Parts: sequence; structure tokens; C-alpha cells
Amino acid sequence: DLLAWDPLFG
Amino acid sequence: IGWRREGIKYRRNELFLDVLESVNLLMSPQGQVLSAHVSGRVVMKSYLSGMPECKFGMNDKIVAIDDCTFHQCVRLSKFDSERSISFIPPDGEFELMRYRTTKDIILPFRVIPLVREVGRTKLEVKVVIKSNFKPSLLAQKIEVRIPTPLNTSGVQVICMKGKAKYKASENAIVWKIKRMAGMKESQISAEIELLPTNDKKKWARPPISMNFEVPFAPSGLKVRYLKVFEPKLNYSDHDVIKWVRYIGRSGIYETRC
Repeated sequence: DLLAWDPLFG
Repeated sequence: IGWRREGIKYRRNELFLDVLESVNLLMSPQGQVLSAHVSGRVVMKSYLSGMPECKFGMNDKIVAIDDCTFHQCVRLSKFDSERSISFIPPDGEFELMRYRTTKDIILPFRVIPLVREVGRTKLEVKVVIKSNFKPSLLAQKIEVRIPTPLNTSGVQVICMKGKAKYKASENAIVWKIKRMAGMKESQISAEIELLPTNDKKKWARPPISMNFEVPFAPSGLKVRYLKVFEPKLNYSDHDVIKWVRYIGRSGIYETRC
């Protein structure tokens, strides 16, 4: 499930 | 450099970092840690144009960890040389690092057993589980395996969450919970009818074992950054779409009863 992927911002 | 060919081109510069950990525990009946370890890896899946130089930073020294090994592409970082590593990665999927920790492990579940002998023909077995992590997070695929004596005839069992069944062929009660939030508890109670046996020795109780999946690294490791520099194509960080996932799983996660 794609909800487990978090963004890495920077 | 042998592991990445020249001329790679993608419409969409994107990468995925998978932090995958197995947490192992042997706990005493009274809640003393006899042994614990995490075995962990970081898998990188990248579709990056050209020959990008990458810098991977974590929240802790990787260069509270042991038996830490790196892909052949990995080099010392210039800056943050203790918490990061630098590399031109292989294209697609590869294992960046593999590691072991023993220190400061989050044990996502506490198992509290109670066995009571009611006469000679009856055993009462009760287990409480407690989720030890943030209440905003969910554990899933929870299974508690409770051993039963070989002279078990009948079992009655109920639980306050999920479903349980006695599996006579496995000498175990199996308790399944689809999902459980952090800082919660549940209980199972079984009554076990015992038959007469020539066994003179008292039941040598196997430990209670758990399976679970949790959306965090039980080591406490966190990815802080993945920086990218492609000198020739001149794209940088804001050009690259970057994702991280943490999956913590039980390995051998045992509590003596």
C-alpha cells in the first residue's frame, strides 16, 4: 500500500 | 565505475528508500530482556538520469550500530562523514547497507503471560499484549502463538480483540489481530482440559511467540536526507522526487511463560 510511502522534502 | 553504465535517461527523476528491520527478542516470564537484536537493511530503488552523486544521511553514526556493511559503490562523505555516505548508485534496485543493533531497541509489543493449574485436569492460560509505540501508528498482521501441553484434550478460549483458535496438530493457540494502535492492550483467556499421561515431568513450556508488522524502524534509525548532484545534466534535489518507507517486522520474538 502506497500510503506507507512518505515524502523526503529538500 | 563498473556497476552503472553511461547514457541513462529518464523523463522522471525519482527514488525510493526502503528501511526494512527484523526485531528479535527473548523475554523472561517477569519481563526481563534476555536477548534482543535488530537486523536491518536499506534498499534503494532509483530511476535517475546520468551519473548522479548521492549523499545518504541518517540520524545516527553509520560509519548505535554493528556488522554494518555497504554496497561496493559506497564512499566516505566529505561533510557529515559519521552520519552519511556518498555514492554513485547502480540504476534500479540495490541494497545500500545491511546492519545489526543491540542497543536502545523499541520492543513494539510486551507479552505478559499467566498460567494457573486448577486441580490436576485443568490449565488456565491468559496473555495480555501491550503495543509500545505512538498511538497515531498501527501494527498489522499480529499473531500470538501460545503453546499447549501434549496431553491437551479440549480448549475453550475467548479474546478481547481479534480471533483465536486452538490448532491441535500444532499444540498451539493462535490469536490473530488485523490492526492495533500504539499504547493499547488486549487479553486472551483459555481453559485447557488435560488428559492423564505417563509423562512424570512437568510441562516444559515453550515460549509464547509473536508475528507483527509496524511502520517504523525498531532500531530508531531515520533517514534525514538523500542529496543528488549530476554535474553534466545539472539537475539537483528539487528536480528529484524522493520517498521513504519504514517496515519493522518480528523475527524470533519470544516471551517465556
